[PDB]
Amino acid sequence: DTRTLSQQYLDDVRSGAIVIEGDSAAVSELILKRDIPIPYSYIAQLFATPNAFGSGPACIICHGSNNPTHAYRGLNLSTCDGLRNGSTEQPARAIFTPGEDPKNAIIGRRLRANRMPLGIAFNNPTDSAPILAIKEWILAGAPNDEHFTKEILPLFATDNTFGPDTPHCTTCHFSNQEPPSFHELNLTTYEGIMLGADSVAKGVDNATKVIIPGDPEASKVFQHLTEDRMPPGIDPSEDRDHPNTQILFAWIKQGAKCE
Amino acid sequence: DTRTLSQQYLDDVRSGAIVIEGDSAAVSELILKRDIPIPYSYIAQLFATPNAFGSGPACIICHGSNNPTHAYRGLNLSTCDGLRNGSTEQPARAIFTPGEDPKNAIIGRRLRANRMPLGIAFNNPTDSAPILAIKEWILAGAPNDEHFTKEILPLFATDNTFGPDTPHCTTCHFSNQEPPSFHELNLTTYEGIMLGADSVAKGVDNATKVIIPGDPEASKVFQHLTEDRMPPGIDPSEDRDHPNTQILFAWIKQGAKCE
Amino acid sequence: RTLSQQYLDDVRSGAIVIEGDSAAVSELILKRDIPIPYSYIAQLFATPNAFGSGPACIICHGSNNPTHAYRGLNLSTCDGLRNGSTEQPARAIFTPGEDPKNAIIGRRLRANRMPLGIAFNNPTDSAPILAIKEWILAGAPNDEHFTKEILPLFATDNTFGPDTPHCTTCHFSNQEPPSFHELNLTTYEGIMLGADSVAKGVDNATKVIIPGDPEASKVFQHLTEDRMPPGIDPSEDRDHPNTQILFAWIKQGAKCE
Ligand code: HEC
Ligand code: HEC
Ligand code: HEC
Ligand code: HEC
Ligand code: HEC
Ligand code: HEC
Ligand SMILES: [Cu+2]
Repeated sequence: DTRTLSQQYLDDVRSGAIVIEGDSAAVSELILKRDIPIPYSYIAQLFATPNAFGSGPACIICHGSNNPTHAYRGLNLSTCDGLRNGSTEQPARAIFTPGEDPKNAIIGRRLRANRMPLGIAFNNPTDSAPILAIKEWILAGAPNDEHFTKEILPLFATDNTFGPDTPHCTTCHFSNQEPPSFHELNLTTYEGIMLGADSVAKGVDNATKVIIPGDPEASKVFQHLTEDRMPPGIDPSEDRDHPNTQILFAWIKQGAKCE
Repeated sequence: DTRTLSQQYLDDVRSGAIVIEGDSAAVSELILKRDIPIPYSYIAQLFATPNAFGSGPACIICHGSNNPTHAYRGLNLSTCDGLRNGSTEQPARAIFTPGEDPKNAIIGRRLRANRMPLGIAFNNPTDSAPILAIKEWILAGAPNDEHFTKEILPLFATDNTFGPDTPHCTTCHFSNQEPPSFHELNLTTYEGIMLGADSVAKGVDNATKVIIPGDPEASKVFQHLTEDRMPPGIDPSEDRDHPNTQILFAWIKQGAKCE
Repeated sequence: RTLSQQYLDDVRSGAIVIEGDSAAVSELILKRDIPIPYSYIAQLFATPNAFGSGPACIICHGSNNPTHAYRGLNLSTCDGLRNGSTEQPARAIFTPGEDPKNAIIGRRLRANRMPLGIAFNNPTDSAPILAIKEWILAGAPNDEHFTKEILPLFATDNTFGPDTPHCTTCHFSNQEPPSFHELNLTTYEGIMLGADSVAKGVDNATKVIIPGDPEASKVFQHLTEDRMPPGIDPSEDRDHPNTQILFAWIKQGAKCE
């Protein structure tokens, strides 16, 4: 306001306006809430340092060029224009959009979204028959037909469908009750699937839909089935809301500026 | 005098001159004792990296500019001259002096000194009424009068004085013997407060004076009451003598050179 | 085929195998020979705990000036790395394009000083060590002098430092447990046979004594070389991913790109 950070701070401690709820309160209340500008120099350091978002190798080792024989997906995370360009190998695509919330863009999911069924190792195929079966079903408008009930619905209910020694989805997702069904997602019936997640904990018409008929690419189910969290092999129990993840998101929302 | 580092090393393992007590033996005995020059590049990396002096966000996020609307206190820790300039927002002040021991300068206190009462959260006011009373009392020459006995002395003995759900000072500071009273500081009486800390182990007057009559700014009591340890929210039990802190001090003592 | 293409082909083949937390590095970075950029390597020597607990390498090895850097060794620059130690006795710490596993840089990162746990403030030139060095120089014979004066050094407590166990505590047979690296130091034949004799053939065994040459002898190396950074705890991972990436870079030519 022409007001200094210090002044807003001193006013905020009087007010009681700052609330400390968790280990990441410094980041949450003083950095994100105050919209402090994030320098690209810090962002560069995140992609270059190991364990920057949770245990594993530095992103730039495997994604350090727009050459597809030196870097996976022709994705260059080591430069500001590279980040903005995204994957250059066909099918080429951006991994976020400057100025927009990246939480559910490709970069957001790769940092925060555990592959399903939870715990499955990255060396299991993401193009397997069951996955492609679901992809096609979603494409066909995700109908509730004979075919679905017979050939698709049991994929969520059978052990070892997407890899050896893996539990059926409905082990963890079988009701809309807060525990024991995670995210209150119920994958036992057609209706449970199209209802989506968190319908009890949030609005029933603010429920997180997991199937988007006509669109496999935007379907949380298909995304979770096909996207390995980064860096590859990162354990599921690693914090999905790492402060560096949040500082990264802030930088993107601020324009992904090379300044 | 004229020996190489290696030569002094080989001499000292023979002498028994090198002594090992803690994980930081490498640092204390081989780096600090030999005044190995610290490169600014390393120092820069310390303020730019999360957890560099203990758990928390990187300094340069909150202190990355001399613009007080982009950086707390207009303090720029991200450049060498920025470090040398210190806080630029009024009241502007240096946080250290090149060539001088920074242990008890503002930079040293912010890294090593836990705010009191120990454990208190940073969203409590540092200018509250009790703090101003104590400050006033110190300004007036810290007399042992009626006002002190009635209005100041009990501030060290009452729960929740400096914030909600905080223990009274005399919980941990009530005698001059090493356990159970921390740093042998006794705040139950006037004489104990003016005697200070560390009176048995180094003193009784090689003791750390904690009240400097006439000068609240230099008084450890007032400092510990008003200064939050950095980064904000850092847990008190985090090492106060982190090797990176010591390396930082070394760099400052060596002239704070920009290479 | 591209990296992505070799990857997707490899997951279908069953070609990728996962054994440890460090699976990503071994199978996706080392096995596909992704080029390692010097900029990353630089950051390794400049960051504390990069290869395991301890100060950043460049603090102690940050110049070719021996009053500013141990051994006049500069790890902070690419030409510095290739140069190695400049203080007499000057020597390179690796050779570009060759596996550095057993070069000086490799031993200082992976080889715990022996006997395991001995502190770095113990002399690496003590009488027992010179005795062993001399015995190796003389061709490592199995004579009277060896049996009476050398062999017992490996079976006696507090030989190489105060409160240190006899070597044969951990090295007395050729099986993975209980004898580490299948090394048997109780007999002449055991010492000359070496390590890894079961896991490799008996004629692919890793020799730990190289007669005539102490500098190249694994026994003498372990007795005299402190793992870096000084004071690093022995139980620290000897196969740190950063160590492996470093080795990859060196093998790739140690390019200043
Ligand atoms: C080598 C072990 C890698 C490390 C280190 C990182 N990633 Fe990764 N990434 C890797 C693979 C094998 C793949 C899949 C390639 C394929 O063709 O299927 C990916 C993919 C991504 C993507 C998606 C790109 C797209 O166009 O959809 C992203 C956004 C991504 N990786 C990000 C990322 C991050 C943030 C990393 C550091 C935490 C990281 N990668 C490291 C292999 C490796
Ligand atoms: C227990 C080991 C589970 C198995 C088996 C499956 N899922 Fe899962 N899922 C689980 C948890 C703990 C979470 C929360 C997110 C996290 O990583 O902790 C999830 C989340 C999902 C979601 C997203 C819900 C949302 O609100 O966005 C989806 C769409 C999902 N899971 C789908 C899914 C599928 C298709 C499964 C069979 C392959 C499956 N889950 C199994 C725990 C577990
Ligand atoms: C945001 C979460 C911050 C982080 C990261 C760091 N600091 Fe900080 N600092 C922050 C605030 C809100 C304040 C108080 C402002 C006020 O008006 O009271 C401070 C204060 C300091 C100071 C004191 C400057 C002075 O003039 O007295 C110093 C020297 C300081 N901080 C240093 C510092 C260090 C070393 C950090 C990394 C360990 C660090 N800061 C991070 C907020 C935040
Ligand atoms: C127990 C939770 C404590 C409470 C209550 C108070 N203090 Fe404390 N103090 C405590 C410890 C463990 C230490 C050592 C430093 C550290 O953080 O580990 C201290 C130190 C001080 C000092 C410094 C003495 C010195 O040698 O510099 C002072 C001046 C001090 N404490 C003052 C103080 C005040 C004013 C308190 C009530 C508001 C108070 N302490 C409470 C532990 C505890
Ligand atoms: C100070 C605590 C040091 C740290 C940090 C690192 N090293 Fe070190 N190094 C140190 C000493 C005292 C010595 C012995 C010198 C002598 O005269 O005996 C060494 C030696 C080495 C060597 C050997 C060079 C040679 O000519 O044989 C190497 C290759 C080495 N150190 C590497 C190294 C690495 C990789 C480090 C970071 C993990 C590192 N050193 C840090 C002191 C210190
Ligand atoms: C138990 C505390 C041990 C004592 C006593 C000795 N060694 Fe050791 N050794 C031990 C381990 C766990 C290992 C694995 C590698 C590592 O650095 O941790 C080793 C290895 C060796 C080797 C290397 C063989 C190879 O790499 O192929 C040698 C040559 C060796 N040890 C020799 C040795 C000597 C001379 C000892 C007495 C001074 C000694 N060892 C004692 C565990 C233990
Ligand atoms: Cu305004």
